[PDB]
Amino acid sequence: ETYTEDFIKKQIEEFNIGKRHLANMMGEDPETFTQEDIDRAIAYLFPSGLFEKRARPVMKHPEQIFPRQRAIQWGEDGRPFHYLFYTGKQSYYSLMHDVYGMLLNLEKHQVIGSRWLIKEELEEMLVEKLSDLDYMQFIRLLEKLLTSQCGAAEEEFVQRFRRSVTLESKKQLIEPVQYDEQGMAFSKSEGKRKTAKAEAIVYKHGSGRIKVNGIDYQLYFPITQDREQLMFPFHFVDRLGKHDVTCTVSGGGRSAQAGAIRLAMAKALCSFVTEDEVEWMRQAGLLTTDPRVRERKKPGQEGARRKFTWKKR
Amino acid sequence: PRRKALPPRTEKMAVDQDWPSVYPVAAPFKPSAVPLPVRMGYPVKKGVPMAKEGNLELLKIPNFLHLTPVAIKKHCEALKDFCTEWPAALDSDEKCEKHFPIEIDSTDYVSSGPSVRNPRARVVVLRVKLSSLNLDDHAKKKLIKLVGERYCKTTDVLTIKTDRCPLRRQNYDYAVYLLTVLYHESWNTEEWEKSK
Amino acid sequence: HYVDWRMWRDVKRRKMAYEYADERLRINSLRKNTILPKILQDVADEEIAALPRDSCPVRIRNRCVMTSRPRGVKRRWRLSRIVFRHLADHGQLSGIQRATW
Amino acid sequence: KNRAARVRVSKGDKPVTYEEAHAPHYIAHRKGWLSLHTGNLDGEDHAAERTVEDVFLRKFMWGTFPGCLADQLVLKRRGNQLEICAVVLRQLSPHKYYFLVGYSETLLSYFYKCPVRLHLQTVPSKVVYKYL
Amino acid sequence: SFFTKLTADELWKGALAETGAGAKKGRKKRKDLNRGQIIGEGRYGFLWPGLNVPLMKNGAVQTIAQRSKEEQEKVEADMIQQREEWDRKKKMKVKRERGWSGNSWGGISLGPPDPGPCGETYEDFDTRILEVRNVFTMTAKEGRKKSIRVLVAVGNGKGAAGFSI
Amino acid sequence: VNRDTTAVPYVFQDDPYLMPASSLESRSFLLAKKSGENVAKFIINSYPKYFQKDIAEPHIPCLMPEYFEPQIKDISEAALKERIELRKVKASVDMFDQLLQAGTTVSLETTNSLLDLLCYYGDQEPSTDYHQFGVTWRAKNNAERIFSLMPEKNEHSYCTMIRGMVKHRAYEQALNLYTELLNNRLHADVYTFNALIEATVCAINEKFEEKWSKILELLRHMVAQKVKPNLQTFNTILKCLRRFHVFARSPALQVLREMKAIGIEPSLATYHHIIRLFDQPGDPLKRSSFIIYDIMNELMGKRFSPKDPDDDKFFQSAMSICSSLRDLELAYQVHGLLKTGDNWKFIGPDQHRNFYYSKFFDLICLMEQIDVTLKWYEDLIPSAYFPHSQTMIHLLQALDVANRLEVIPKIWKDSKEYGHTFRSDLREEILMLMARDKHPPELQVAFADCAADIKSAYESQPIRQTAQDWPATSLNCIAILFLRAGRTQEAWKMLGLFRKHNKIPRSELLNELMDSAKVSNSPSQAIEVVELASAFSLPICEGLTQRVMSDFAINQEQKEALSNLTALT
Amino acid sequence: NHHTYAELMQTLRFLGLYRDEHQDFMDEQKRLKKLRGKEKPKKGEGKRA
Amino acid sequence: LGISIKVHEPPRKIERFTLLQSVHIYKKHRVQYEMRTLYRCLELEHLTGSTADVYLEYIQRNLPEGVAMEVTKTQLEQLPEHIKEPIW
RNA sequence: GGACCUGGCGGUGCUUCAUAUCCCUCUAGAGGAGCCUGUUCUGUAAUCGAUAAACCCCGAUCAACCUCACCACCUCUUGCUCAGCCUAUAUACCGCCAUCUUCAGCAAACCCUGAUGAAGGCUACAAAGUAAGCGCAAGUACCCACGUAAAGACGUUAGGUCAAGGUGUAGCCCAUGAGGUGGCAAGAAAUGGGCUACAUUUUCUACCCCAGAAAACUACGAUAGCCCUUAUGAAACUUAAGGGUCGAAGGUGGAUUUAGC
Ligand SMILES: [K+]
Ligand SMILES: [K+]
Ligand SMILES: [K+]
Ligand SMILES: [K+]
Ligand SMILES: [K+]
Ligand SMILES: [K+]
Ligand SMILES: [Mg+2]
Ligand SMILES: [Mg+2]
Ligand SMILES: [Mg+2]
Ligand SMILES: [Mg+2]
Ligand SMILES: [Mg+2]
Ligand SMILES: [Mg+2]
Ligand SMILES: [Mg+2]
Ligand SMILES: [Mg+2]
Ligand SMILES: [Mg+2]
Ligand SMILES: [Mg+2]
Ligand SMILES: [Mg+2]
Ligand SMILES: [Mg+2]
Ligand SMILES: [Mg+2]
Ligand SMILES: [Mg+2]
Ligand SMILES: [Mg+2]
Ligand SMILES: [Mg+2]
Ligand SMILES: [Mg+2]
Ligand SMILES: [Mg+2]
Ligand SMILES: [Mg+2]
Ligand SMILES: [Mg+2]
Repeated sequence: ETYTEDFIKKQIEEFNIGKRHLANMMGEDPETFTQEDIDRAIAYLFPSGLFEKRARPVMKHPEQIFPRQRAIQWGEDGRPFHYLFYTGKQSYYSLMHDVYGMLLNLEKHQVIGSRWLIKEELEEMLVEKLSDLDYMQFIRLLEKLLTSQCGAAEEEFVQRFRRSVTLESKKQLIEPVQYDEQGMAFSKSEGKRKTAKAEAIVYKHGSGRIKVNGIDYQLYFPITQDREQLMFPFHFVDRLGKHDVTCTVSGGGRSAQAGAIRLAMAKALCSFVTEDEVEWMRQAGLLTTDPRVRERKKPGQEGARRKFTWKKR
Repeated sequence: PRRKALPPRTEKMAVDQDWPSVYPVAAPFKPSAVPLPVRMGYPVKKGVPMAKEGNLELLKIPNFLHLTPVAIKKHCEALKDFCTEWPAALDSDEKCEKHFPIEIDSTDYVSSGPSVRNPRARVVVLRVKLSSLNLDDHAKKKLIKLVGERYCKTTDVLTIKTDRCPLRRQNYDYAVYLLTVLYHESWNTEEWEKSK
Repeated sequence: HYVDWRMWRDVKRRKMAYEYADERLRINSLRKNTILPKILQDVADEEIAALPRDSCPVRIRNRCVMTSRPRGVKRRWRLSRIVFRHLADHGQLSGIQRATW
Repeated sequence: KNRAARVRVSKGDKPVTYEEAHAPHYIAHRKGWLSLHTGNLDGEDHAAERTVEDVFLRKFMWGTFPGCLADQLVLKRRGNQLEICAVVLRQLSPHKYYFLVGYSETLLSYFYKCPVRLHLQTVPSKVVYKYL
Repeated sequence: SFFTKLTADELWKGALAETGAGAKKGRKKRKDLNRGQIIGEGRYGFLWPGLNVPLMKNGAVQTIAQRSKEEQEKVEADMIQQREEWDRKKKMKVKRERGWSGNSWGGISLGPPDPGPCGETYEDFDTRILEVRNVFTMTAKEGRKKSIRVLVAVGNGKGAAGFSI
Repeated sequence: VNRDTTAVPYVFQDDPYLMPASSLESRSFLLAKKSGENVAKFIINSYPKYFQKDIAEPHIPCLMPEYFEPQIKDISEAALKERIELRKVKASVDMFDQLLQAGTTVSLETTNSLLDLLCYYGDQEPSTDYHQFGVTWRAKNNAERIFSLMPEKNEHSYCTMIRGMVKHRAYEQALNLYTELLNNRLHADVYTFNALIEATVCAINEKFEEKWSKILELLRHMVAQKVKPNLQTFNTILKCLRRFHVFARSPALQVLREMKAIGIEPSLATYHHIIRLFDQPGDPLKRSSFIIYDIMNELMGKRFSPKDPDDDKFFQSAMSICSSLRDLELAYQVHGLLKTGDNWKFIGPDQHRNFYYSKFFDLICLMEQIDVTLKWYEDLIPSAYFPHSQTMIHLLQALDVANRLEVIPKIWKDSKEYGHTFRSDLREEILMLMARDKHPPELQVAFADCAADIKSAYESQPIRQTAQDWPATSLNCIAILFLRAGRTQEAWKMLGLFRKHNKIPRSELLNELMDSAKVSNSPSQAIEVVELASAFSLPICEGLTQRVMSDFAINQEQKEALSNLTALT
Repeated sequence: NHHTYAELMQTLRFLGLYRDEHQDFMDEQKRLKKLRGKEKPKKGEGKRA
Repeated sequence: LGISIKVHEPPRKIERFTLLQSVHIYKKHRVQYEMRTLYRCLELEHLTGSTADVYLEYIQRNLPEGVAMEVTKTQLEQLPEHIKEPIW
């Protein structure tokens, strides 16, 4: 499926006319009708529940639909345009030639937030197919260009091939400090452990009382291990007997409920400790949701992993 | 010569036409009548989603071309003459309970098929608060023992569910009959009640 | 024009069971209680035992309505597992899909 | 190896449509259903009856428009209406299509006791999605 | 039962057995039965206006009619004759110009080479087969695999000639 | 919602391959669909046991098989009544004879119910699915036989006999039977008098004064018997006076004023009969002018209900006069009345609907501004009707009068889409207008693209089975349009067609060919022009040869060639 | 009702309005078996008489 | 139409079942299917019977294929006249 | 017969491997007892199919009659069907699958090498390979980007299924088809899988985790046997549930062997 330029020019004329029709159907101004409005109108008029979005109805600009095709590589006389045409990889080798030439001129003259683009991204800047070893050679040559005393002209060039590897901050989000009718400051948070869900209210000041579904914590959790989990957050920050807690938990078993309450109290407690203490709680595993949940049983075997006995042969 | 198909009539449509006239009622997607370059289909490698002509995936969709925001607003303007006004005095739920202490629940089921029948539609549920009934101390005590679990002390609501008759109007008349015999028997005092 | 002779026998069993259902119900009610005399219940036992064999509903078999397969049938669609899958795997059964979770 | 509803790879000369090119595990992911009704929803009845009717309608239309269907039928039910959407070829004369439409709609309405409608979309040839 | 019937493609794929273990390691022809059939024509011989007969006749719409018993016999007999003729043509065998011997490929002409992509042509060249050999190779899975090795010669009868495998 | 102007009527399949592309297909596609529905109903009624499973709730009586056969096989009165309801003329008569020979009594109400069936269908079986000029009331028929054998005869017995005779054009017998009814001291009903009024006029051919004297006698008889006239009594009078035309114009208006006074409201049929009566061939300005103007002031803004079988003929008649009078303001009032309420359903069958719009649009193209003409052209075609090839010619004549020829290529595109691709009168009309005068280069190029498409129509005609025919004007026009557009290469190729078909070339074409040669400085081509005009012996050729000598350099061979044509000179 | 479906479609095939590909296949196989000499015997005139 | 309406989404339901994959034997190889039922609840309040008949007819006729509806109507009634007082 | 090519195989070499994985290491088991259930043998007038890995609670998400295809006896003959056949052939097949796969390869169309033989086609500081498509991958489902599902080509075992249904070939047509009544489906024995146990981290009761008793011939231990009742059914020594009675082997299991990150 090759697409000529006269074909794309016709597709763009149809999209502009169809864009004014769609704005007319929805009763909106055709002038201020954006692509976001198009996607919203198409989702309403042609509702599709298919799980794969690439298989749903779409009405986009042709430039965003058809694949970028390389233009003619020679004229009417048959002479190729580029002097590296007969290598079959003119774009790649034209880039290696330019980078190699800059490394020479330098000799005659003389990390955290960025990454090298992947091979599939380089194959789009060049519009050519590359080998794995072709990609390594080009990266090894760019790294050799950074170690040199590259100037401004040699720095804008290298940045063309560096992609931003945005690192999301692991800093815990602090809950707001609210006030009740009596003016007592408190914080609220939630936690989940297996099928148990908890919601804790940690007061800024207290005597160490904990109420679980309106029951004293040692009466609700008669097992000592469960009470040790409620002690972990407050003891790790040296705050036993300094806060009152009222939590509600439902679902799961006794140990899962103690785990959900531990996470809920730890999150709410972060509002009354210093930033450095919050980072210590995070590195102690007190602010992470445990993703370990029961695995389904599969057909043809005894359990989630347990297989039926391989019959004696 | 073979029959040559005419060009699609979307080429004759103006961009400022009255679209509701093209799709007045629910109808399947017609490529020759929808002037949109819409595509659908998981594309092949270095391909594009299939065009609308002969596109079965666009035919499977229950489209809403007959329910554009412009059409809905014109439809509702013509349906206002059929509506009646809710009484202004009934502003809150507590005020409705005061004047209308009985609530009747019924359900209608809309399915696809040749038969409109559904046995679940006969069920009737009647709710009423004993505070709304003229019951003295003795009657309210006797009424609660007669109905059993049909009464909820927390809400003070008596729920009578009837579904032993074929029709819903019969189950409704029976629910009102039950409420009537329960009310008059609660006020009646037998001699064996003295042995409580 | 039914799939096979075994389906035709089940068609006749369902027809005869429908014709005698009311009679069998009334006679059975006389037998299923401790209120009526034994002398009357013993006569009711003989009466229902004298009805045709193919009027007994326990002899009806839920066979696949397209292949007559007597087992592996899904009651909701009245199809054998093989026929059901053929229709489901071609996307011809509304709302039915492969399950992955 | 799995077989169900899989057009197997060949020499690159077998044209397949979009529906034929997707195995069963793509239903609801990349392809929709060919019939839409409420029978298979939770708490709904008569799924068995809707299924028999669908199987018959597909055989009826296949033999009533022999060599004309360019794709599978799409069966839609709303209320007691039955809509049949078919993609056909442009080989038969229009007169014969109008005869068969008037004939099939009337015959099916009396057979299943419901208003039946048939919507035809013509194509110059079978739409090819890929060559396996 | 009407619900146990299958399509023609399914029926021919099973009956022909072109696929199967019997056809893998050296271990019937299809016939299109819809070929000469006309939509609307049936055994009873009804004439449906607008389907198998003209819709209008003498400016008026025709009505439902049925061919007489004698007139329908002619239609049936005419359809059988049309079938025999169609089948007879297939049984007809083309006259082959044999090569060196009756059953050999050597000496048989293959025609001119195919025209090149750039509008290049070779109508002046004739092609001749010199040898056809069935070569076999042993593979891990399939085992004894069968292939064809051919030797052909080309030439324009004016000094330019060549050969290739 | 309003009508979609880009679509064909809703009854057709909305598909570019199945949509009707002409008024002929618009009629045949619906007949093919109705034919398929008849075949389905024929099968449903022939094999009812296949369609008896009722799964619908609520029950749908209109989707069950019909049973046209009598189910009572006993010979008795109750069994005869069944064959009368099924309208079995032959079986009912046989059942009546056998029942009569046996000596059993048959009630009077049933004997009348048998005459109603025989008198209506004329002792013939009604039409079924599968098993004009002249009188259809045979001398000896089952109706008269049963009527004579009838023991007791009441008023209804004579009435149904008189109505049956007139229905089947036995006018003379019906009048004779009406005399017996009077001799027996009986009173007829209004429906019997309606048939007698039709017999009095159609029985014998006489002058108006004689017929008008008999009709006024029946009406006075109808008043003596205390019978009130209905709408059909006055509609039959007006419909029967259509023969006399001028003599019945004033008497017909007396019937109209007679309806209004009595209280009978004239229907659309009443004005249709008055419209046709006054619409006699001649000069309609004398009378027909103020009759349609007064009928529209009365019908203005009225919603009509079906009262007479001929109510669906008014709009066809009203629009036919508007075109004769060439009154567009009146045509808008007629079309305005058709658009109020549900009046649009009185337009009539397809043949009447196409006639109505043909006259209405042809009057718009003539008397309306071109900007408004093109709005009606888009609102009516193809949404309301498919145009006749003569309507496309009236539209081109309107564009010419408006000096808007840039629309000609669009009318040709639409002409092909309406089945007028191979109409000789249309392609000649289009080419003449395009090649009548010279236009700016932008328009001259567009006309060449249309002339090229028209040329393809002449080449690939369905008449191609017959030797292709190229009118002389078409060839001269197509050639001139290529020259004026710069496509000289295409114009020189066509010169061979003038010799192949032996078509005289136009003088203007030959002169413009020279100008294209002097620009290219091609002496051979210039000689090829002189060679062509020489073959037909045109006088301009001799003078043209002089032009060629001076303008172009003449080689010795070319000079001898002209000398050869000079030898012919 | 398998009788209804089978009988209806058999009638429509004899009326020329329904093409039964499966039945056409069976008819062709049965026709070629007669030419091959493998025809169904008459009741009572089987190979065992 | 001036009707007060709220919307919420009840939790979906997924019914799953298992079937053999082969026509014969091979018990430990199955194919599993499911039917997903998604919900949407429109809650309308304080409307008369005439307004309810028009709105329901309008949205029921436009019910897409494959979508079922269960409409529960809570009617307001007054006490029957026999219940307003005891007989004695 | 000589010399080669490819494949297979080697109680064939070197090097590097298997991550619940070949061996040791970790945990719970199987192999010993009773019982449940499949199979093989034996038995019976009395189905069929699967049957090394890849059969053996497998076709069956299921057999008291029915189901049923089996046996005995009796009956019908254009037959529920424009007949019928669970008759043969899965080594004629479609359909749906097992298996390697807990793989990463398959391949049209070309090009080149070997003197234009069967054949072969890579080295990145590169030396003849280019490759659409298919698979893997990517995406999607489930609670994530993790995991688990799903997916998994071409081929291998003429692997499985003519008894899901359909069907080629061959065969039966007063019978190899159809119907009715009754009946078989057992255990000398062997063996696979599973259940319950042999107990003190246990048994019983209360409670759902701060208790009281039991604890070796009245203990632990049968879901077995026997008797009774009930449930379903027209039909129950027979199927299921409950109760009573009964209180056995078993005292932690050799070689060998299964599963799990
Ligand atoms: K080797
Ligand atoms: K197979
Ligand atoms: K089979
Ligand atoms: K077979
Ligand atoms: K074991
Ligand atoms: K063990
Ligand atoms: Mg486990
Ligand atoms: Mg059963
Ligand atoms: Mg698998
Ligand atoms: Mg020979
Ligand atoms: Mg053991
Ligand atoms: Mg066995
Ligand atoms: Mg075996
Ligand atoms: Mg076997
Ligand atoms: Mg038996
Ligand atoms: Mg049995
Ligand atoms: Mg048998
Ligand atoms: Mg095999
Ligand atoms: Mg993943
Ligand atoms: Mg898997
Ligand atoms: Mg994958
Ligand atoms: Mg085998
Ligand atoms: Mg037998
Ligand atoms: Mg004990
Ligand atoms: Mg026991
Ligand atoms: Mg019992």
